Amino acid sequence: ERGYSFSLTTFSPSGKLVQIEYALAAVAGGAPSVGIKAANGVVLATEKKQKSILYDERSVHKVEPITKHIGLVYSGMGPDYRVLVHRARKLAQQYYLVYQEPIPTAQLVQRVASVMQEYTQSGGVRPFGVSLLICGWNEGRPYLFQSDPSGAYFAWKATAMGKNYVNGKTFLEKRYNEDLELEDAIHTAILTLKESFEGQMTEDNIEVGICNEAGFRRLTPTEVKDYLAAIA
Amino acid sequence: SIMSYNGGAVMAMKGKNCVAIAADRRFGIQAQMVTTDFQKIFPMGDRLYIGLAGLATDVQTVAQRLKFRLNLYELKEGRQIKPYTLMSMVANLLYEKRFGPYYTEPVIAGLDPKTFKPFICSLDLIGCPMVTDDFVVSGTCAEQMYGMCESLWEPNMDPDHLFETISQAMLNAVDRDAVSGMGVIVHIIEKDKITTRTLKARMD
Amino acid sequence: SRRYDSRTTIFSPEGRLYQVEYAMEAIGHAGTCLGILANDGVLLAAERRNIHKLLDEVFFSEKIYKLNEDMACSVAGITSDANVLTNELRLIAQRYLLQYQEPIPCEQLVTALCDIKQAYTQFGGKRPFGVSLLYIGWDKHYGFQLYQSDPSGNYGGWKATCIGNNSAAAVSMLKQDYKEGEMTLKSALALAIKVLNKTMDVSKLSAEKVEIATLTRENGKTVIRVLKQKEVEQLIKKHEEEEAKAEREK
Amino acid sequence: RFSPYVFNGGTILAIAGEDFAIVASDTRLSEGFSIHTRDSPKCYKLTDKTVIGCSGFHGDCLTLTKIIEARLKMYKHSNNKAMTTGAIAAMLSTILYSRRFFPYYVYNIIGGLDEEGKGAVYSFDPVGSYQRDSFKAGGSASAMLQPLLDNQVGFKNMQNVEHVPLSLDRAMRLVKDVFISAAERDVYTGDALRICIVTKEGIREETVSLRKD
Amino acid sequence: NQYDNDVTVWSPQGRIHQIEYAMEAVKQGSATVGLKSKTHAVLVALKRAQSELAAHQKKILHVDNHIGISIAGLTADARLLCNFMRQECLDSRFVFDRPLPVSRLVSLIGSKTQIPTQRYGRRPYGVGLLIAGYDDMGPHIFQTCPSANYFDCRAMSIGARSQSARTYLERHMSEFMECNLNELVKHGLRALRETLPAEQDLTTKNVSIGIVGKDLEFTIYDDDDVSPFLEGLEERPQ
Amino acid sequence: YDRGVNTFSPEGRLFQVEYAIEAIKLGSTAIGIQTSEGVCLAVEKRITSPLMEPSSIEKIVEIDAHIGCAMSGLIADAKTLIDKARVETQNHWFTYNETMTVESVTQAVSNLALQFGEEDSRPFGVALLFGGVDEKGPQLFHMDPSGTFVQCDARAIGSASEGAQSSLQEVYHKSMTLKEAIKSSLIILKQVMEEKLNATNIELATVQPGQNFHMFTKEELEEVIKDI
Amino acid sequence: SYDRAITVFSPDGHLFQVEYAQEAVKKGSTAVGVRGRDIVVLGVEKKSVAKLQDERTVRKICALDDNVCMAFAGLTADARIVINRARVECQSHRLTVEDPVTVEYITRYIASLKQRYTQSNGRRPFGISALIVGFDFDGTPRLYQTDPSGTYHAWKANAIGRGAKSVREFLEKNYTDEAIETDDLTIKLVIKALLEVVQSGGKNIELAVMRRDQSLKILNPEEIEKYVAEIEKEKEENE
Amino acid sequence: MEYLIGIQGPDYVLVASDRVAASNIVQMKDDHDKMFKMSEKILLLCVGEAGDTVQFAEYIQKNVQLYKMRNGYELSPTAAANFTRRNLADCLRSRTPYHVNLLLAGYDEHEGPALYYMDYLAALAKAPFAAHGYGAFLTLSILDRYYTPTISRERAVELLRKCLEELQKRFILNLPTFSVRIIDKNGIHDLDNISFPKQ
Amino acid sequence: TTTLAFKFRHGVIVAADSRATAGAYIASQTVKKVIEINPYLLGTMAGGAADCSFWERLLARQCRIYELRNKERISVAAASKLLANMVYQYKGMGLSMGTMICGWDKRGPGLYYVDSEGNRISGATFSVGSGSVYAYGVMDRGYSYDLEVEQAYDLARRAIYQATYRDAYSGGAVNLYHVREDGWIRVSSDNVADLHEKYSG
Repeated sequence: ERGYSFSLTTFSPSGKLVQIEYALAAVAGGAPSVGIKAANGVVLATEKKQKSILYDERSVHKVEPITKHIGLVYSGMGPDYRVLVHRARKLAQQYYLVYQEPIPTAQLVQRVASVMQEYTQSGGVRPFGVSLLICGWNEGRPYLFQSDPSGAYFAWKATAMGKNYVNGKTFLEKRYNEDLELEDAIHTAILTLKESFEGQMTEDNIEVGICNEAGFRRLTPTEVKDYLAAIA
Repeated sequence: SIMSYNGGAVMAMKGKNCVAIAADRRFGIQAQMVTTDFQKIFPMGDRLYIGLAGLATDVQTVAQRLKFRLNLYELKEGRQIKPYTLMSMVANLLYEKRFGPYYTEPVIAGLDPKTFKPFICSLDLIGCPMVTDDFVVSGTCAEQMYGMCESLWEPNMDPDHLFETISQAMLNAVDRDAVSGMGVIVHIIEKDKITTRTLKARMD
Repeated sequence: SRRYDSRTTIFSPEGRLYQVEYAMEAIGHAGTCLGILANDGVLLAAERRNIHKLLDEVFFSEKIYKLNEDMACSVAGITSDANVLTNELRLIAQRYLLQYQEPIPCEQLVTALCDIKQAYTQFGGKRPFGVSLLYIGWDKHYGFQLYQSDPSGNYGGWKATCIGNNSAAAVSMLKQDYKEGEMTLKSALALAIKVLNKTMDVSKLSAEKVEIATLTRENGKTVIRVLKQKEVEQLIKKHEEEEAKAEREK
Repeated sequence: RFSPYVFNGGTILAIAGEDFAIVASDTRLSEGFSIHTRDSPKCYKLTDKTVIGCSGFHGDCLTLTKIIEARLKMYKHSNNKAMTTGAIAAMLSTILYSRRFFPYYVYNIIGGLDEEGKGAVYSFDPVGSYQRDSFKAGGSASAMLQPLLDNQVGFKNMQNVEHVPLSLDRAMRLVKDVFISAAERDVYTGDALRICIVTKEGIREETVSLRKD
Repeated sequence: NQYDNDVTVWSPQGRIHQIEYAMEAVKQGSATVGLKSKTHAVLVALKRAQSELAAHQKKILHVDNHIGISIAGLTADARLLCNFMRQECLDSRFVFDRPLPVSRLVSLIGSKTQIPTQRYGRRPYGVGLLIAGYDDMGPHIFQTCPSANYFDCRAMSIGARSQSARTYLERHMSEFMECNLNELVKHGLRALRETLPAEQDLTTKNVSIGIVGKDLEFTIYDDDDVSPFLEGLEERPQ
Repeated sequence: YDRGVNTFSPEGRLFQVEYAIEAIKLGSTAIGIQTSEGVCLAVEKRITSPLMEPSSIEKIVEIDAHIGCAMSGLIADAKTLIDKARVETQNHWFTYNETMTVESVTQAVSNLALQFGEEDSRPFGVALLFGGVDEKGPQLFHMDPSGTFVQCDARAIGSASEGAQSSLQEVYHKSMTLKEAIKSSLIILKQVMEEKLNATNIELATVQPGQNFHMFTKEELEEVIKDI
Repeated sequence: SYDRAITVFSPDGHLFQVEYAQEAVKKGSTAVGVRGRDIVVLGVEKKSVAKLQDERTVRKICALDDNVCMAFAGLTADARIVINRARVECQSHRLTVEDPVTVEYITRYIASLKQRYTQSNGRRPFGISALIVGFDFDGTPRLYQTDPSGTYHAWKANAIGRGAKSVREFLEKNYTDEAIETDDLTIKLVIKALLEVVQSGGKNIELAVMRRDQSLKILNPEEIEKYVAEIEKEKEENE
Repeated sequence: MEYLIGIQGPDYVLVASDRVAASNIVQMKDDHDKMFKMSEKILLLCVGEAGDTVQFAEYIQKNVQLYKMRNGYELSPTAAANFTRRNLADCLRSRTPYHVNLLLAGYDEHEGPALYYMDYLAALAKAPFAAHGYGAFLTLSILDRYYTPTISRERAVELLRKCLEELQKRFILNLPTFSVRIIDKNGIHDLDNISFPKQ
Repeated sequence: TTTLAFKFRHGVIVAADSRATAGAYIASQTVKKVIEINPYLLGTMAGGAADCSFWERLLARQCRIYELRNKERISVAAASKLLANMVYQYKGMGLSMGTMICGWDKRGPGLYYVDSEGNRISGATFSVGSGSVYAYGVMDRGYSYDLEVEQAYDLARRAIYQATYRDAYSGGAVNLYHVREDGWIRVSSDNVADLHEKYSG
């Protein structure tokens, strides 16, 4: 390069940031997903459709572990997701090299969003087009956080991103409640995934990862086919 | 040696449900004392202290660098610091100066921030941690301090006899040392209160 | 190469700035905060912009960012633009303590941030901060202090303040109902409940929509107090009782 | 280990005349106890009115000569004129100081005419100090040549001795006699005596042989 | 016209117009003529005056003892390439203890002027260098361009109305090998006098001549020792 | 309305340095004359207000003990060039024990007259006159923002630079004397300025081989006005 | 790294940005200052307090050293960088050559700093114009001024801010040396001159003097009422 | 090599010095001043390496004068002493090691008087009396002998007479004239030059 | 090598020898050790000849630029401060420099003393060199502040003579300068062999 370093994102005359608003439009056209925190662990569920019968399903993964107790999914564009995964993989290690202790789930979201917010203000790059959902049962109580391309972050009992995310928002408000179990949370997570999916729902149409206090765990397609009995 | 420039002694001892830590008071340059109020024990939160011995430059330097990183940790998180977390923090700070090392040997004592569970450890000048269950010592007069605690420490001790054991351990070992002395301060902390006493030692 | 530059550094043809005025109008929307001192103690009023019933609220801390053992701040603007500033200003106050072993006075900490916020407006074409925020703190020289901050790097000392565009009418109330050193810490609190009653258009002033954090001086501790949700409600019922009492004259 | 210095020898003589300048040197280049060559003059015509001599470590003598020859050309393309005698001596002092903590091992004598047609001799040291003198002798045999010219040219320590100015022809036989006596006692003083004479009309060279031992 | 702004942007016809504009800057300078015999190389320049009281702007400048150049166009690009030119001559004089041959020095110039004709934000060097000198195999006359296409010529002329200067050369190029210096020089300044209006030629204030030869260092004459060369001339016919 | 700073004209000249010559036109006028006896020099101060202190506005600024200067154009852009030209004469004396000549001063000045750019700014906006006495007698030179350096016998620049140069060619010859050239210059000055000539509007600077410095305290100035 | 020029030439031969930022100086509050032979004086106008708020933080008159006093116009934030820069330079001058800083030296530092801050690339100019008043060694009182172009410039009386030329026209017919005779008359001279400024009801006038042997002493808001009383008494003798 | 003393009182700080600027074997300057007025209530002597004593006093002088000039008020003597310990300890592990030995002597408006101590290894020590040089080996017994924490300043000058008469009894040095300051609530006061006549 | 300098009612007197040696060998007898900086400042030479010749020449460069920028001659305490900061950057690398700075100032006479060890002291009398200790004793016996011009010449002239008579490395000729208010002035330059016949009788 040369040293141009000028930010391509400036304020509107109305007083808004236009490119961040356009990046959220790419998030809303992403694949639908949902995440539910119910009183002993967190359940994450995504909606993985192969566009043809020729694709392999055991190659590309959506529910992705970060530590042995921290998982992470997304709703947005594919290639930009794999950047900040590898960033967050390394960033969890410098906590562990210094403190010799597994990093809390609130501590990544401080640091991952700080990577992501500074990346918008920096020069000559677009923002990301990926929102995240981060889970983990650190110190008994589990956690469920949601970041966005605007750099912000929140803390949800249960939420949904992707397509028809406002329809599943009204669905989770009525169906879910204060407390549940882990097994009840998976039942309603498929019920809001069946709200917007296609016709057939098999072990390859969806992919589910969970947290316990025993640790983060990703479900194999056997038990997902086994939990597919009494569907939605 | 460089460690024997100013001298000093730091002792910690684990009791039943409480922990005690003590140090001397003399500040001197190789034969010549200057004062009797040189602080070597510094509070790091409640129910958790730290003691430093060795070169008096690195005593005052590391205790401020550690306080620098500690306040940033307790503001990014909402909680206080765990004693294992501090031991990993100090071992990081000494290992950064791997080849230009600080000439000090820290001693950490404190309780659980959740329970009454005590904790003691000591580190090298380059940062090797070492946890025990009875006592840790540091300073120039190390061998005299091992002769006390191997012959006086008992496993389950009330806070009264723990005070009487660590007092007789310091007053007999430091008076055998030449470059250390001029008074001993003793911290004995527990779940509900913190007790600080100063002993009557030989001022020669 | 050259046609893609935005030119956020040139003055206006009127002879003024052009980009900072666009930034300062974002502060008036999306947030409303204030703070009031007149005696020993100082308060901060917050407002929940997003009050949806599926949030966790497990941070147990909010817009009040305790940046020191004697100071905190209340921010309004772009949300994660503050997280750059709060982590930076926290370390300026801490590197001062490493240098002197004495707590940072509240005046020159604000000057340290306002030199950073100006530096993006001076040179570069970097996008400036869309962030205004407040200050509370105790020192050895003047005691309790308030400070307003600007995106331009301008500041000032205050005793009753404002951030939100809805709180522009609160300035008209704060000129009407302010005193000169009579801050019993119920009169200052009932005033703050009285301001956010009229200004915030949410009716009846639900206790979950607002937040109050105070700083009182202890013997040597400077207790920073984030008061819980129960005593908010009895303060609302106290203010509703005074409204029904004052309407008896009509 | 690798020691970067070695002594080579040579002896340089300069005499500031009234309207002339005589620079003389031997041609032996030795090292240790051996002879590399018998033809190695130390005279260097810088301009038409300036001749420099360089003794000491010969590797620095070849380097320092080529630095000055570049800066003469850099002066002329920048100032449309040539340097004077004193300007070269002022320039050389900054060059010798520029390697203060890794010095040259070179004794320098600059002779030549001034801007009024008078003999000027500038002596030097390996670090950079200089002054203007009437006659200097540098090199290995420098101690055997200074006190004799104090008697002859300087007219010191003599009672009722008049002060006649040194002519050109009297100065020629003074140079030819002192290198004969220097070759008897010094082992570094060689065979051919290159003598350069700078007048207001050009530079004349002359070679006189000595004993070959 | 929108693709005629930067050096980087190619044309849809395939001609970078920034170089074509820099060729026009060479045509604004005053004319000069260089040529060579078998044993000598003589370049003759023409000066201009800004006013009557102002002195004439010099054209020929000494570089090395055999290389000397002429100039046309800008004056910043003149001295910037001149400082690079004097630098490279004394480097090989310092390293190899020999003078540079003229041919490979000019190849360093085409490499030097190449980079600002390709990268962004860099103008080409508007300059008109005529180069004369000796290598070990005789005289050479070179010319350059802002497009950096150096030409091994035998007689050229660049600057304002050199169109007429070239026409005189080919009808006397056969004579330019056997004749010696006294008529070789005044062959050259017969070519300058058609680059002029018909009422002034060479009146000892506007002409300079540089000669490099076998037993001759590169010597520049100006307005006082040019007067022996300016005698023995016929006037312009009509 | 935003083109390159480093772009040739379609006609072929330049873009911005052509505008730099236009920026000289809005500056005050100045006259310097080289005589065989010395170099005299003149300028107009262009006083705006009587509240303004007059001696805080200078145009003649010394460079060395035997070299003067004269500026017209942007003021603080010239102050960069003055400070460099003072230093580079001191580098010359403290490496050679001789004074840098009047021509060779301006060679070092005009090197960074055109060195503006991005790597390694805008061109300068001031034109200078350099007088001085050296081994070739008294000299007088003239430069410009385009780096074009030339020697002039008597150059006049500024706002009234055109009518000055026309009237100066009438009254100049080679065999002038010093005081004859001094009073001839101010006759041109009072024709080209608009205010009355007094002790405050103008100032002189005269360097000589004998009187080696330029030395023009006030009320010598009133001595010349009463003699004209 | 920002390789982009901001300030270039115009076709008529001028700069945009320098004569484009001087209007920001014209939209600032006024502050005048004269010099006597023993006591200098300078007074800002247009305090415009909110009548319930603090005032020790909105100070527009500060000092670089114990000799040199400041007064400026334009916008607030750009002065803070220039002032806190110049406090370092005048103190580092004493780390060098042991004299106190002459008032002409510090004005050349500010003007050269502000000039290269327009010459460089990607940098807005400043929008302030300062008044620099000091009475150095030998005790000669003098004042200077700056400009966003960066031209240090010595006056005997100055007026800046919104309404500069009107106050300068008031001093234009006020060249009397008798007003520079008495010190309190010179203070009443500035108070009469600041009365020609906007409303000036004795409350928006913050003046400060320096008796050349002492740090800056601000007059209390009782002598301001006292000097406006005698100015009203001196104006009553017009009949 | 040269001698300083640090008598601390209840509301006053009594410091003294010497005036000898040494050389090889000779005494070049006999009215030298080791003192450096940092502010109106803080003094600073210096003892150490002959090039290092001047510049570090000059470096600490200006950085404290920045604090008063920017913030409008004076440092405390505690914050002033801990700024000096930072600068020596930072550049200690460097290619340019620093070698000076001096405390501070300051009066606070809130904390009253204070006295510190410093080594060239940059260690702080709050002390009720201190000394440097070789004369500390012959005077820290007397000043420990005749000390009272509630001593008066008239006794303290008389105690300084007792401390100084033992100097010119058992030394191999000359040290004729000694300069004395005193710091109180009113700031810096200069007492008379304590000397010893030769004839 | 022996220099001395002292100030009194009528300015400053500076005197020095002229012999520079090399081990046991004498290089020259006519070395001008008092380096003339300005028409209003004077510097000396001590120890390293090329070290004192370079940096005082470099010190004159800064003083000339200071005069062109400030329209005022530099003060004597200013020039001693600039020289102390330049030599301190090469501390421990082995520079030999113990010179003195003399000149008239607006505060009167000026006399300072700069070492290569960072020493910078003022004073009234100084003596620098290998034979400096032989000059302190004869000068302090004859020094007074209220001396005459002809008296102060003969005090400094014999004081150099007594130093070169005792010391082996000092000798040659005695240079003598007088710093006045308008500027310095050369007094005389006397040979030691001629002074020996004067002070014999």
